[PDB]
Amino acid sequence: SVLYNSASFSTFKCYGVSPTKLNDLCFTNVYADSFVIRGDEVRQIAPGQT
Amino acid sequence: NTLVKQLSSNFGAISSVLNDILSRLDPPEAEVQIDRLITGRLQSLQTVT
Repeated sequence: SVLYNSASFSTFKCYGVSPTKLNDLCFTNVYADSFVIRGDEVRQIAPGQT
Repeated sequence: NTLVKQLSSNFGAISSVLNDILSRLDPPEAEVQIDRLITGRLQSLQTVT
């Protein structure tokens, strides 16, 4: 919930899960990724689409 | 003969050839077409009774 208001993110697309429900279930081995990309291909980085 | 002839219907897809759909469009969309053909052919098989 703290990651929802402090930084107004341009895009927030929670795939395969409901964004609000992430608080009440225990996952396994969370992985984080980071890089820099142009503004147009942010929609391009999505599952399935080329 | 009717069961054999049933293998040439779309059942609601863009075509009725698996190779055509596979080679004409990407998987993440062709999955629904393959689902439609598979459901139709399962019904055709279950209609054994």
